Amino acid sequence: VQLQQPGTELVKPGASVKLSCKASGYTFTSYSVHWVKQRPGQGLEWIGSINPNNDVAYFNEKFKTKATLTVDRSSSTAYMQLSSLTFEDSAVYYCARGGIHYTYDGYYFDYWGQGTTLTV
Amino acid sequence: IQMTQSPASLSVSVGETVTLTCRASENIYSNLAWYHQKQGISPQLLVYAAAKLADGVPSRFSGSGSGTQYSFKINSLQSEDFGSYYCQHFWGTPWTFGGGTKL
Amino acid sequence: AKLETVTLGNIGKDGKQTLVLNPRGVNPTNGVASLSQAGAVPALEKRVTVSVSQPSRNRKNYKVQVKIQNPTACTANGSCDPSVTRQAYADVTFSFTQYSTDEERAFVRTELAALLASPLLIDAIDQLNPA
Amino acid sequence: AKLETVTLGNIGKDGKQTLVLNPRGVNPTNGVASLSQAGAVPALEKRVTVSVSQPSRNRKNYKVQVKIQNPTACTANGSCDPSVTRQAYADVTFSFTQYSTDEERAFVRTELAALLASPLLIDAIDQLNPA
Repeated sequence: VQLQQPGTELVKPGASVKLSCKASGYTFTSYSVHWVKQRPGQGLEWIGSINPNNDVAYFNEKFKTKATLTVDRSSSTAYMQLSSLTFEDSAVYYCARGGIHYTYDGYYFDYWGQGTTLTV
Repeated sequence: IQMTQSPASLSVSVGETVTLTCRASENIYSNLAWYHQKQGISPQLLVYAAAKLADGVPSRFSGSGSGTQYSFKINSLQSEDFGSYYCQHFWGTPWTFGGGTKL
Repeated sequence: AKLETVTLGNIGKDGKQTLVLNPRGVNPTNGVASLSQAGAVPALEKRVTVSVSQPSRNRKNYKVQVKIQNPTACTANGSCDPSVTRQAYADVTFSFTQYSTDEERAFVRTELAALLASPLLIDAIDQLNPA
Repeated sequence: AKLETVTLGNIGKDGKQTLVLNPRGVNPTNGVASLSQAGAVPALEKRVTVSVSQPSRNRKNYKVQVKIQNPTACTANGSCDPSVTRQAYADVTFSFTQYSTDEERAFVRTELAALLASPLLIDAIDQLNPA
């Protein structure tokens, strides 16, 4: 079990690159995938999350009009958009799997991957 | 529901137990996490229900909580246990995380 | 075993809602448990009843019945008290037999649970379109 | 939508026990959509049928019905072919109203799922302990 998501990305303000997170070793279409944003010197944010099967999306209110996230079952990957980027967006974006596709009790992020460290 | 955590710095040298709390605003039930991260790497899960050890983390961390007030403590501080522990609630949708308390 | 408060969180559509059920006493005439949410008016609140056939010497086969109902009400003009406009029912009935082992009884319950989250029943219940 | 091969994973009393269901076609007479399992013998296979009410201009109630029933059979002595000894049933019938929105149906469905995973009903089904 391992989630990997490059090392670094650079855009310039205005553009919008889509972060990818590839998960290997646990039959991807069984555990939901969650996205967390950490500022360089502040706390975590929990942008949003979806599960691989039935594609239900849970969003934070702040990021509803800024980010959308999807899955790719063939390659077992999770994508996140960040449709618009401004100066106050350079942060670290973690993808962590937590939960299961049919229970609403366990949703604890346990297997965080590394970051991306976006720069604008 | 907004979670407000308790002392952020706590100083403390490596000779003593340390205890901290993560208050909840509107009576989240006994389901919250206790993430730990060392600066430069991704966080890690320590307590995953309130009082339950997560996977294999050594049994020197212990959590417990009331209806709306939960606590986390360590027996031997040891050299590694640093890095702004966090708490997150899973009652509503927002899952707002906590402030974070360094050591 | 002994019924107490039941807490459900992150329930559906968008995960924004929660639901706390408090025990409401076992009926003694037919052995039906009861749970309810602390609502504004007792006439309109979400109720759940769980009924299990009591163990006996022989029995034909056992039965587990869960039955929920959620009433939605509106404040009609010309009235001072809410009146239940409508309600949505739901009930599930398991029919295991005398010799059923524990493993296969625990297989049906979580097969139904894992099937109510599949896309098929999501589309069949949320939007009411057949297959 | 169009029914496909539903695969249910990580189910049954513990851990992982996958179960791949293949479609078996709609019944024209009454509209039930059937699913089944790729078994060696056609009469020793688990199956599930869903049945959503047909939408009409004047239909003042809707009704979804999901009906799981799975058999377990042992090799009867003195015969070369296995025979069904017992089977487990489970049917759930949702009943909404002509005016019910999506927020109500999704609520009921997810409440039922979370109740199926609840610490009360798991023991009420596995160990048949009355509440």
